[PDB]
Amino acid sequence: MRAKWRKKRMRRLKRKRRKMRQRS
Amino acid sequence: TKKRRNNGRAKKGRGHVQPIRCTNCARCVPKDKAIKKFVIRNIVEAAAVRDISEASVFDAYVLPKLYVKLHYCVSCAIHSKVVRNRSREARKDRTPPPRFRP
Amino acid sequence: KSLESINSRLQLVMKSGKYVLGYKQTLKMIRQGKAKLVILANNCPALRKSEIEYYAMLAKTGVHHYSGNNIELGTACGKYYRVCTLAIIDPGDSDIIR
Amino acid sequence: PLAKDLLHPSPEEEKRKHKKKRLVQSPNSYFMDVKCPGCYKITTVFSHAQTVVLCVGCSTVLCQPTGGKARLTEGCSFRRKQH
Amino acid sequence: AQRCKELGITALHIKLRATGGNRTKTPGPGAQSALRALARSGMKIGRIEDVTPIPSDSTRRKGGRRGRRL
Amino acid sequence: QNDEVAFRKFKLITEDVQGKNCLTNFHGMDLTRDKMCSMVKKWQTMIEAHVDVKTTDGYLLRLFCVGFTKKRNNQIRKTSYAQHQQVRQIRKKMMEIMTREVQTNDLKEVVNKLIPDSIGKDIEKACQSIYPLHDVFVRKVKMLKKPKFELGKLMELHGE
Amino acid sequence: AKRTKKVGIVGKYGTRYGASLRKMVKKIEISQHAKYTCSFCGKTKMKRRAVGIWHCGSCMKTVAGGAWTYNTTSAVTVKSAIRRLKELKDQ
Amino acid sequence: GRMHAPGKGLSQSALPYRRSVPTWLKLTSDDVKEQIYKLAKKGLTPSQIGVILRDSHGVAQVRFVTGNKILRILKSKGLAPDLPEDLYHLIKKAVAVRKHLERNRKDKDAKFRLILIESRIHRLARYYKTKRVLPPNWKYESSTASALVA
RNA sequence: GUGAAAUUCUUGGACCGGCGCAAGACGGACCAGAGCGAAAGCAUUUGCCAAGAAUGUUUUCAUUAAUCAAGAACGAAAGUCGGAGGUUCGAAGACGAUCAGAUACCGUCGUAGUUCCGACCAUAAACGAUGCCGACCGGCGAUGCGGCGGCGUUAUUCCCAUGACCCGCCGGGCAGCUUCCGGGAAACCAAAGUCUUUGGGUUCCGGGGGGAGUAUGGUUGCAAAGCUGAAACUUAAAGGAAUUGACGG
Ligand SMILES: [Mg+2]
Ligand SMILES: [Mg+2]
Ligand SMILES: [Mg+2]
Ligand SMILES: [Mg+2]
Ligand SMILES: [Mg+2]
Ligand SMILES: [Mg+2]
Ligand SMILES: [Mg+2]
Ligand SMILES: [Mg+2]
Ligand SMILES: [Zn+2]
Ligand SMILES: [Zn+2]
Repeated sequence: MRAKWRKKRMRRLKRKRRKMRQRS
Repeated sequence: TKKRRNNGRAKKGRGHVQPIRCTNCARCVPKDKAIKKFVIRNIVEAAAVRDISEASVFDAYVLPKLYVKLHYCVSCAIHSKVVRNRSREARKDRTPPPRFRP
Repeated sequence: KSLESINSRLQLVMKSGKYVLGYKQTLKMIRQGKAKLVILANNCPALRKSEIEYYAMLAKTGVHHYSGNNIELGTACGKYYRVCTLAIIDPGDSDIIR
Repeated sequence: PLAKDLLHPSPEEEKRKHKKKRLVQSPNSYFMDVKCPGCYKITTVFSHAQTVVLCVGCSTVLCQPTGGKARLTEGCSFRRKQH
Repeated sequence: AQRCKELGITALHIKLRATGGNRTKTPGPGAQSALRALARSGMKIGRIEDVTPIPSDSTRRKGGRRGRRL
Repeated sequence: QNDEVAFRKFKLITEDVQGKNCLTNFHGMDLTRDKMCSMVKKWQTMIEAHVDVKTTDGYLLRLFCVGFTKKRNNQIRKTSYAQHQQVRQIRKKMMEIMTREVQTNDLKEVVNKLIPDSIGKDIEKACQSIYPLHDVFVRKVKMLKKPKFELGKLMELHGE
Repeated sequence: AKRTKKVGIVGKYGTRYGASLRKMVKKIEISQHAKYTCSFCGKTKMKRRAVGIWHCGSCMKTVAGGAWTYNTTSAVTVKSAIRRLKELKDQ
Repeated sequence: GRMHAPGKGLSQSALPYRRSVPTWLKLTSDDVKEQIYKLAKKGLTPSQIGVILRDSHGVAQVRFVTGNKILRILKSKGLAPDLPEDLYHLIKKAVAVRKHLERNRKDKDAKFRLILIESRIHRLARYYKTKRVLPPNWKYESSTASALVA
C-alpha cells in the first residue's frame, strides 16, 4: 500500500481497538 | 537523486510562494515553479490582415495586439510541448530559445 | 515625540526638582503663587479642571493637559498611586523656560 | 599570488580595506575646523557627527546628521586636523 | 452581415471577447473566421478592441487544486 | 477630436433628447485594453493613484492615474525599480496635482484638458526629481455623482 | 494551595449541567463578577449591579454596558464607527 | 553574531592606535569633567554625553583626555544613574512593547519580541547582580517596571 | 458542458448586449532563482502603533558570551468549539456519462468547509530531505540594502546639495557561473572542504530489513489525535549512487 493509506488504516484500527477496550 | 539544484523552481530566500492556477487544467502551481509564456499576438490572423485592411474605414489603422500571460504546470507544459526533456548536461542552461528573426 | 518628551522631562523634574502631587496641595501652592506649572490628567473631573484653570489664570501660571490619565500620570511621576493634579515649584531641567 | 607581502601592504590597499580588517585598525573619520560665514570663531566638528552642531554666537546650524557623514551647511568652510 | 445590410448598417466596430473571468483569456477558434467573414461580406471595419473580462482578482477557479486530471 | 490619439475613450452618457437628436454629456474616460497591456512591462515599477475630487459645479469624479519608471539611455542595469519611499512620494505628488486641476474648475475645462491628458504630462514633469517616468496617463475617470441635471447647463455645454 | 485543577469558579455547580456548559458559563461568570477599572475615577471599583448596568463604588457613576462584560466589542466598534462618520460628516 | 537575531554585522568603531591627546585640543581634564557634569545634570546618559562631547567639543576619548571613563567620573562625583544605562533602556523598551501589546492582542510578533527583550533583561540583570552593581534581591517585575522608566 | 455526449437552463424570453443595485470572497498583469521575518509566512491606497536587521560611529558598559536536558512562545493546511457571514470553489452526498464492472478519473448540482472574531490542536516532502556559534581555504560577473570616492549625462536654478543613470571600493545578505582547494560510494558539494596528517565549542540523533511508530503503561486534548514507547516472532537481504541493455498508452 501507499504509506499514507497504511497510516489511515492503522488509525481506523486503533479507533476500533480503543472503542472495544472502552466498552469493557 | 537530486535532479535539479534549484529543485525545479526559483524559490531561493523565501518560505512560501503564493499559488496560481494553470491556464490549461487549473492546477495549483507555485508561481515561481510554473512555466510562464507572455504571448503578444496580432488580434487578427496574418492571412486576414489584408482583408481587414481593405475593409477598414481608416487608411493608416494599426491593428491591435493581444497580450496574454499564460501559466502552465509542468505536466501541461510537457504535454503541449512548450518545454521538452533535455539531457543531463543540457538541463543546466537557462538561455531561452532563439526568436529566429530571419 | 511630545508624549515621550514630556514623560522624560517629568521624570527629570522628579528626583531633581521640587514638585507637589495632588489637588489640595496644588491649590495651596497656586494660591501661594509658587506653582510654575500645573499638570492635569484628562481623567480629571471637569469641574476640578475648570477650577484649577481659573486658579492658574489668576496666578499667571501654565497648565499642561497631560495626554494620559491619573494612573498613567502616576506612572510618569514614578509613583504607584494615581495622581490627577500636580504642580512644579521649580523644574531644574528646562521643562519651564526661564 | 602565493607570495603577497602581508607585512608591508601599500597604502592603496591599506585604504581600500575595511577599517577592522586593516593590519592595524584605523578610523575612517576625522575632525575638521568649520568656519561659519559671518562668524569669527572656529568649530571643531566630527566628520561623522550624529548631532546638529550649532554655534554659540549665532543661531545657525553647521552640520546635519546623515547615514555616514555629517553634511555641512552650504557657505561653511572646513579643513582637516593633522591629516 | 446580410441582416445588417438589409437593415441599413454599413460599418462595424469590433469587440472581441473570450470567456474571461477566472477562466480562459484566449479567444476561441471562431473569432478569426467571424471577423474575416464580416470583412469579406462587404461590411466596413472600424475600431477593434478586446473586452475580455480581466479580474483585478477573482473567486476561486473551478477544478480543485490538482486540476482537471485527463 | 480632429487629430488626437486613439487609445482614449469617452463614455458620453445621454441626458436629454429633443427632436431627432440625443444630447450627451461626459460620464467618464478610459484607456484601451491594448494600450494598457502594452504599457505594463517587466523590470520596471508602476505607480497607481486614485482620488475622489469634486468639481466646482458639483460633479464628483474618481480619477485613476498610472505611471511607469523609465530607464536611462545609458543605463546598463536590467531593472529600473523605485524604492518604496520614492513610490510613495510620487503617488502623493500625483494625487495632489490631480486634485488642484479639478477642484478649482468646471467639468467643461476639466474634460477639455484631459482630452490631451495635460494632467499626466505635468505629473510626469513634476516627478522627474524623484524617479523618471515615461508612460504617465490619467488611466481612467468615472462619474460618481451628478448635480440635479440642469438643462441650461446641458444646453450651454452643447451650444454656446 | 490550588484547590481545583480546572473548574475554578464553576466548582459551585458540582457535577451538574455538563462539562461543556460549565466551561461555557465559566468565562461569562468570571467577566460578570470581575471588577473593572473605572474610566472616570481610575479606581478598580466598577462592578456589575444588574444585567447591563455597571456601577462604580467610588465616584458613584453608573454606566450602561454589556450583560457580562463592562463593554462589548460590538459597542466599541460602533463607537469608533460613529466617531468616524461624525468627523466625515463635518469638515 | 547577534544574541537574539540571525545577523552577523560588523559595524563597529575603530579606535586609533594613538592614545595621546591631540595637540589642537585646548580642553583640560577638569574642563571636560565640568562639561560632563553639566550634561549629566541636564540629564544625558553617558553614551549621549560621549556623543555630544565628540561631535561638538572635539574631544576624541574622555578616557584618553582625563584618564577615567565617563561612568567612573559620574560615579565619583555622585550623580551616576541608579540603574545602568543599557538595563534602563531594555526595561523602557519592554514597557513600551507591553503597552503596545495590551491593546494589540493579535500582535504575536510583538509577543515574540517581548520574550526576546525580557530574556535580555534577565541575563543583564544576572550579570549586574553578579558584579554587585544591582542589589542581590533585585528583580524585574513586568507589572511594576513601568514606573521606573519614562 | 464534453473526446463525444448527457444531467441542467430555455417563447415563462435562457444565453448574448446595455444600464444599475447588492453581497461575500480575491488583491492579476508590475512580480524577479528580488525583499522581509525565528520559522509558519508575508503583495490594493492611506494613517496610527510599537518592533527590527544591515550600515555609519575616535559613543557607552566591560566579558556581560556560544550551545543548550527540564520549561516556555509561535507554529501552513486540514480538523474541533462559540458567534457572525456565506459570493465562489467544493470533502460527504445526488445525478449524467465512461467502462466488463466505475463506489473514480470527465460533466451538472451540492452539505461541511473555504471568510471574519474568540478559543482549541501542534501536525506537513513544516525540505536546503543538509544543527548553531567561530576561524581559515580560489576566481568572476551580477543583484538588494547601507556607507565611501570618482569622467560625465539628466531633473529644476543662479551654483552646489539632493534624486535618476555611469565607473569603482567596503560591510552584511539572496543567489549564480567556473575551478585537479579538497572531499565523497557517486550524484554532487566552495561546503557536504580544512578527517587514519583522525581533537575549535556545544545540542539533538542512527546501529540490517520487517513486526512497528504497533501493544501496554503514563501524560496532553472536547474530539480527532499528539508526546513517550516495547517484546514475542520473522527474514538474507532490504536499501543508496552510478553503468549497460530492455521497455514506455
Ligand atoms: Mg526519479
Ligand atoms: Mg514550506
Ligand atoms: Mg495525462
Ligand atoms: Mg490553521
Ligand atoms: Mg463555526
Ligand atoms: Mg459547483
Ligand atoms: Mg560545538
Ligand atoms: Mg533496525
Ligand atoms: Zn495544467
Ligand atoms: Zn469610578
